[PDB]
Amino acid sequence: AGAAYHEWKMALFKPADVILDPDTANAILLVSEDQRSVQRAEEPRDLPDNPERFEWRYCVLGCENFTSGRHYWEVEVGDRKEWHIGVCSKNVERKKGWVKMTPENGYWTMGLTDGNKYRALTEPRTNLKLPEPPRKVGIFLDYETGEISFYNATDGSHIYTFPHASFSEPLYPVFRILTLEPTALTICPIP
Repeated sequence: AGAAYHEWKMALFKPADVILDPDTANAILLVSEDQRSVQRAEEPRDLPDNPERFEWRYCVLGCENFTSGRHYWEVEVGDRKEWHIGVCSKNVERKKGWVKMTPENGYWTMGLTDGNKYRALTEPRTNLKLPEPPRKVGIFLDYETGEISFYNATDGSHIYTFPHASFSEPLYPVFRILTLEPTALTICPIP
C-alpha cells in the first residue's frame, strides 16, 4: 500500500533531522518556536543584517548541510497551494536578484503553484502529473552518485529525480514559500 517506501527509506538512507536556520530566513518568513515549521508573515520584520540571509528570495535553509552519504527527510506540505522544496548549495547567491532557481545555479527544488500545478525546477521546468496530490513529501539524496529525488511520503509513489549531478559544494535543505495562507510547511520528525 504505502509501506515498502517506509522500509526502504529507513533501510537505505540515513534520516536527516533538519531544523530551520533563522539566520538564513528572509524577513517575511516566520520560523516556528520549534524550528520545524515555516509560515509567511504579512509584511517583513526588521532583522540583523547578516551574510547568511536570503534577502531576495523568500527562502530558509537547514542549520546542517551534507557533503557525502545518503540522507532523506520528509515535509508535511499538507493542503498548501504553493511551496517549493529540496536542496541547494552553500555557495548560491543569497543577495543578488533574478538568479533563477535551477540546478544550473545550485537549486534542486520542486514544488506547487496556483493550487494544482506541480513542476520540477530544472531548465526548462518540467511539469508533473501526479495521480494523487501529496500532503507529505520525502526528499532523498545520494551525494556520491549525485542524485536527488522526491517521493509522495504517504503512498510511497515516486515523483521526480534530477539528472545526475557532480556535487562540488555542500548541500542544505531549502524551503520557500510566497502565499500567505493557513497551512504551514513542516519538517516531519526523524522517527
